Amino acid sequence: NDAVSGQPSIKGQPVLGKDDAPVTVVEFGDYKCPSCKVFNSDIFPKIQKDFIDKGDVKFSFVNVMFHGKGSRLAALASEEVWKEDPDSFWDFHEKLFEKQPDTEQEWVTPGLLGDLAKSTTKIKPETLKENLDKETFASQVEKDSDLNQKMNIQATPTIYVNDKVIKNFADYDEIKETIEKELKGK
Ligand SMILES: [Ca+2]
Repeated sequence: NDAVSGQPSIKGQPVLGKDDAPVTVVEFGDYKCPSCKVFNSDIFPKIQKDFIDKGDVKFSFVNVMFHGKGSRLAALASEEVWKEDPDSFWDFHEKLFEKQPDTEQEWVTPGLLGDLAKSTTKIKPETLKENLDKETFASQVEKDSDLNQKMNIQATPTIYVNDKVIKNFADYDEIKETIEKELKGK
């Protein structure tokens, strides 16, 4: 019972990279997941430099709600930023991962998410916090959950390179070789 092979739709999802990029890399991730924190800091920047910057890869992130209330809070904030200030999205996204502590207990609060909105985006802290309380963007989180279920996501992060499921998100050799093989095929 593993993640399913196939190309996940990135329609309506956050995207980084050129429209015409031949390879689509999708991360199914959770802002509270410590392995997603590692992916963010250690692996993603290499995909950026090696492929996204040169137009070979377009990258997308889909929310997965594996760590309870705080995962949902963070996802709702993330969805609002993508809608209201997409040019700032990836700055907010990276800084939220950077804020994840190496401790077990809950850490995600409206206050915390407001502060990030303030430092990285055009969006007003009180606006974001109002929408979190109202769960204004709930439909987007449910959309992501539907997609997660469709793809049978088991653990975060799960990385797709076109229709190929990466076995180890932390193995840059696997990711790089798989990107390169998909590029060749295109
Ligand atoms: Ca989404």
